[PDB]
Amino acid sequence: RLELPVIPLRNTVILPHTTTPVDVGRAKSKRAVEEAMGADRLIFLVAQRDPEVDDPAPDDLYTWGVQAVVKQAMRLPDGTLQVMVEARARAQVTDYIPGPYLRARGEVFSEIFPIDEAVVRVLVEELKEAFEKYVANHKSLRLDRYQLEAVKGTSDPAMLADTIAYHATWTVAEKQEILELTDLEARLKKVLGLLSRDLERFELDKRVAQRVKEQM
Amino acid sequence: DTNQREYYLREQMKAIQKELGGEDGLSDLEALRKKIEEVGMPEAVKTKALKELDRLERMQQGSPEATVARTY
Amino acid sequence: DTNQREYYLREQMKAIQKELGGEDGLSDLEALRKKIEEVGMPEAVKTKALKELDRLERMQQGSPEATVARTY
Amino acid sequence: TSLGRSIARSMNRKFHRISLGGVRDEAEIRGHRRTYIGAMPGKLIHAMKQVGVINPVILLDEIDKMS
Repeated sequence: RLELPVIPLRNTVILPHTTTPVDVGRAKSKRAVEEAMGADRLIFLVAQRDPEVDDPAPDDLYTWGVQAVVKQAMRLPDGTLQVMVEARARAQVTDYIPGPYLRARGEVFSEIFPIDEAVVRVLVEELKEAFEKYVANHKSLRLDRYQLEAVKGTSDPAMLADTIAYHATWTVAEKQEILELTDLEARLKKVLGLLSRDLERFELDKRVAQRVKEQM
Repeated sequence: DTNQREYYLREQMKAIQKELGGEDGLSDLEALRKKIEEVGMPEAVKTKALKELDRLERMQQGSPEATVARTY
Repeated sequence: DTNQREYYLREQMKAIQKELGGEDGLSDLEALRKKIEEVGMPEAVKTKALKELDRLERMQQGSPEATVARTY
Repeated sequence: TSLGRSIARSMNRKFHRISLGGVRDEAEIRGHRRTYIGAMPGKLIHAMKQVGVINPVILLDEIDKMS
């Protein structure tokens, strides 16, 4: 039944439905590497909680995290692992089994389906323009721009919200909220809010920076 | 948007101190005192207080008037 | 041009000596305070002075508050 | 004052004087705001500064003419 472990994150934020390399740089987490391949090559990543400690304890960890798949494994003799992943869906844990290693008994997945995408079509472009005009105008975030020809034709809120969260950067608390927010509509809402805040934040900086220009 | 801007307006003094002062906890005193908004603060008085909070730290260094307004 | 050129040259000459004076000033003073802080004297007063000292330390010109902080 | 300096030496403490004649504002007993350039510490502050010990014999001289 696809049993999963409880592997937390250290300093990196991993978004669901997004290909991102995973760095396992913990020496004491190597014991989870061999059992990750022993669970039908399924690895479960827990988002970065309260500052990371090297004490393995179920009470110090949480049941909310992202699920990752293993394609290939390439190793170095330095205690750090590079694995490329492609998240399928968020997986929750109901009953935690102490280890070591900490084993988790999975349950039915929290999946969603698109119904009546007519409103979703307008929401997609409304959310798109907010950061499309931001990155074009504001450049301190330094995100890529030559993927518009391929992302415009895709209509999938679950993937696109996590992709936009992966691209832009903001508070890690709401980042990991998006990682483990059941309400995908709330993910889109907060993403749109943050884009609007960043837009007005850059306009304030430009006018106040240009205000200082006029002052000098 | 107002509250988010509140936080970033304080982060403005944090930015102007990134190079000015080694630490910024002292100017973070009123930045944490921003809880005034949550404390009662009926809507109009809350807005007036936020206006008086965001824009009265004119000069982080020296500046008796700025410190005067800070103590105010 | 003369005011600008004088400003650049005169500022550097003074900022140089004032930089030395600042180190020989509060920077030497606080060291003496640290010498007597062996009793674990609260450094909260120092941190407040440091806020003033980080700002004036960066300002290697003018900064009269530095003198009052020095007496403080 | 002679009794004060005898008492301080009796318990090996510190004998000091504070002038309370022309004291009419808190800014003299207390200090002045540090944000300006003209500031001075209190008379009690000077008395505590002169001694190098936690507990001196602090005497408030002639409270009668306090204004």
